[PDB]
Amino acid sequence: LGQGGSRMLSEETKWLAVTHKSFDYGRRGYNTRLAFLGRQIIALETTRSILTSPVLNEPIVDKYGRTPYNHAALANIDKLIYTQPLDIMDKTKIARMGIDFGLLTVM
Amino acid sequence: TVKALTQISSAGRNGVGAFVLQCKKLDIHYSDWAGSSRGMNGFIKSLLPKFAAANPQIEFVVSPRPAKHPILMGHYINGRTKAICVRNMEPLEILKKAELLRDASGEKPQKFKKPVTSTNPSVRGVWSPYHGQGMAV
Amino acid sequence: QPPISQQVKELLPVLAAQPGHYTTIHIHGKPYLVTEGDTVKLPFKMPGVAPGDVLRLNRASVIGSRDLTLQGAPYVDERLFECRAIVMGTESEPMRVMIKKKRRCRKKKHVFSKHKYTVLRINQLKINDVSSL
Amino acid sequence: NDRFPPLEPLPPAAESLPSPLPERALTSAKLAALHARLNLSPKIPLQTLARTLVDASADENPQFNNANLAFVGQTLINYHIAEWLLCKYPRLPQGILFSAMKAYAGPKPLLQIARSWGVDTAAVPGGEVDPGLLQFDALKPGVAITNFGYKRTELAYLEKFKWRRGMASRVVLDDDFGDVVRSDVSYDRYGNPDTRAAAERAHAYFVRAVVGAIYAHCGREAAKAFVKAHIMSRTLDIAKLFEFKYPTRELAALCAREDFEPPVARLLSETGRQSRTPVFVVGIYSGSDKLGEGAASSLDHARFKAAMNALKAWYLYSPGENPRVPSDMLEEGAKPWTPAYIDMGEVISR
Amino acid sequence: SFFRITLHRSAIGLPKRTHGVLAALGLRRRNQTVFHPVEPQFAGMLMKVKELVRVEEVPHRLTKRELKDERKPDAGFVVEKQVRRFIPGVGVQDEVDFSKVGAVVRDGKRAGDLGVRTRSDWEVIGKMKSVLPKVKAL
Amino acid sequence: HILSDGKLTSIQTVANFMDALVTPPKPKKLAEQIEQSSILPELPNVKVY
Ligand SMILES: [Mg+2]
Repeated sequence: LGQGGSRMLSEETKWLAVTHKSFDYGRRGYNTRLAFLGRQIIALETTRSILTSPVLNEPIVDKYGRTPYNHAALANIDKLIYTQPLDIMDKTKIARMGIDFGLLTVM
Repeated sequence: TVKALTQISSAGRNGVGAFVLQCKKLDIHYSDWAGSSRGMNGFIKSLLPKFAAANPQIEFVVSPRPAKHPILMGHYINGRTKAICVRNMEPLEILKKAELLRDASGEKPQKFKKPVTSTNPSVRGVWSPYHGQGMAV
Repeated sequence: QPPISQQVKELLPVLAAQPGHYTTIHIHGKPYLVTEGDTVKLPFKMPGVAPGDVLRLNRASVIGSRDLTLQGAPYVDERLFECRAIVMGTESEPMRVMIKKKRRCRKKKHVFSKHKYTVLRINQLKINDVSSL
Repeated sequence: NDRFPPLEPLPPAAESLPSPLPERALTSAKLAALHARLNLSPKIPLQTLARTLVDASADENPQFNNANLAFVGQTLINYHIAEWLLCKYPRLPQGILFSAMKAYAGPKPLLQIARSWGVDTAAVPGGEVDPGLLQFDALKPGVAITNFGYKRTELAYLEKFKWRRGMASRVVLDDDFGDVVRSDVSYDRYGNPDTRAAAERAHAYFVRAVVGAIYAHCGREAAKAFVKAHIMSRTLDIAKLFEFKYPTRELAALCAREDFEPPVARLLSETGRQSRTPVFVVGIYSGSDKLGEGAASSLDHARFKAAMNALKAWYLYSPGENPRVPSDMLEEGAKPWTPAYIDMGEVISR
Repeated sequence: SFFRITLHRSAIGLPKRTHGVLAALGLRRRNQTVFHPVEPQFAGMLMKVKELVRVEEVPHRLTKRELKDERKPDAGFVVEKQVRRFIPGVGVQDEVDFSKVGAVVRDGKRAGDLGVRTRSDWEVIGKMKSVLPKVKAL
Repeated sequence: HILSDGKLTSIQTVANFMDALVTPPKPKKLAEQIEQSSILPELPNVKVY
């Protein structure tokens, strides 16, 4: 979390967010509830990342020759046609970040 | 160990947070031939235009129905209908009848029994003889 | 305005801190014990109100929780609570026929009654913070 | 024919199209009424509210359908409901948390919300139907919305050989409610348990697409207000979602974790012993403090009911009825954020 | 001063002469209140029905409107938000929020004059395909 | 256009002449009168068949 991240979280919360339910039969707290919320946040920020992405691609041609509404507000949502959040929030990618920052040594 | 039950869902309270008018459609049938519709035809020209402009959440469908009396059929979100025959009524009587369908719900009419209807539990709980000062006979 | 008593200013936060709250509102003098989210079916057609109108109720004789109960002599001060309702519509009863008859007289006089009732929805019932007053 | 001219003019190619054209939304009285029934902002045109009623089963094109609009709205609904439960009940077990979410933003409630709006469905989709009707084909289940869960490598054995699936992994692999991922035509037939799931799914995607439309046109605050007005306004008793197994052991493990005195069951009151319907009022104490109490017609049942009520009181702890949500800080001009209470986790016992 | 006279009992089974005394006082039903000056012609009228009425000396006379307002209960509610409605004689009254106080009533022969959204207002909204919420708002 | 003797007897100004010649017959059907109205055909939530 860059300089100043150690003080960001409480003392008891630093160890909770890092402890897994498989540790000491959960006698000491685990991070199953915090992970449930953290995914909802990363899922939302990843979506907002694609909507506001200043990138435009070739539109889809309708088999029936129709023409879409072509509204600007709906153009930001049409970006999901080509880029899906799951393509960025991959297990292997996110899992690889923790190993690089030394998460495997303190978890 | 706690197992979660997945058969209970949340219930809506129309009016809390947001309101939704129950009347979603008004069918207005008239007749250019029946004499009982002389008033209905006047209601469609004089009062229906302004009444519909004031209720944009209702869908108004004006369609002729010759050989039949005029009726006001309202459709409600609950899936029921209420039709009112307005034969031999004057335009202002039609309007008073149309406001009845708007203000109404599809629920069947019921006799007055209890003012308050609640689903949330008692704030003071329900009485119990094992939670007081006891009773000596 | 008349200042609130110190005994009420001291315990009202304890009253508002408990989980649930109820109130006894008075519409035209008649009481109705309600809670946030309850539906009230008044035995009369309130004139000049259409579905969607918001009412501010300001005559409560009792505002209480499980353990504590705030009582106003005629009524509770309007500054201590905020109760609001919304007009849901107008309901009706089925037509009932009262037959007025005496013995050994054939004339059976009929009375047809079909009354309308206004329905409200209590959408707000909160106790205000009186640390300022 | 001459005596029955068409009511709504339509080109001959209308029936060939999967969904009505956008411009047709400007002549439908159902749409205009639906737009006003929800008090939507005028920034949302009728052509957009019409696109929210076309399910991917009726129109397979990425546009003209609900696919993308519903995905954005699902992310907003699930997010605002998740942060709201963790701030109102920060001690809920994970299983109860999944059911609470599914009870608010699941296909069952959203179906009731869509019906609360007066949205009728079309019998069969096509370019001739009213744009104000919900269009979908319940005979085609080959449509699925994108989510953030992954397919388990042991899913085949999970369903056949009843392999075990833990709760800690449902937060990464399963969907937002804990469910695993990836679990001519003749209309002379009756309904099916699959058509019901396809219909219930279509109504849900519509309610979600409406939220996504508000987000695209109005903004973030408008979307949160809509979710907070039609979804969070519903009522749910979370205490009824609890199902305990050996609650006397879980309570003993709770007191041991928090260092409380061992729980002792005490008979507070009784009457009718040696009868057909007695009443034993048992209360569980940890020292001198009364944790829970339960009244049943048996000594064992009254002791179990007392322990269950003691565990519910622990899990159903609420800092307040209308607590602050971390989403409130995004709205500029807000007071400083106070750290919320973070629980350790549900008790794991024998 | 005045005599505040109220009928407490009835005269059903009493002689006809007693009914005339009550008719001359103006008492037609039970608990009905009337006001008469303090004069002999009214005092003697009360000595004949003293077993039926309740009398009281009052400084002034109360009006029919002021005598009925002392039994009127408090309404107990205040309309603070009125939705759009149509008054047959006046016209269409727009939504008013008395909490922030504006009942503007618009009448006309065209839809644009009523102050409501028309099919044209919906077509111009649909053609504004360029307006977009600010990125910060999103 | 054939003008009746009853119409001519009522006509007393040049304006009455133009009116009797320009104004077409009033439509008997109510739907024809509605489509000529200025409110009902413009409301988005109203449809006339
Ligand atoms: Mg007699």
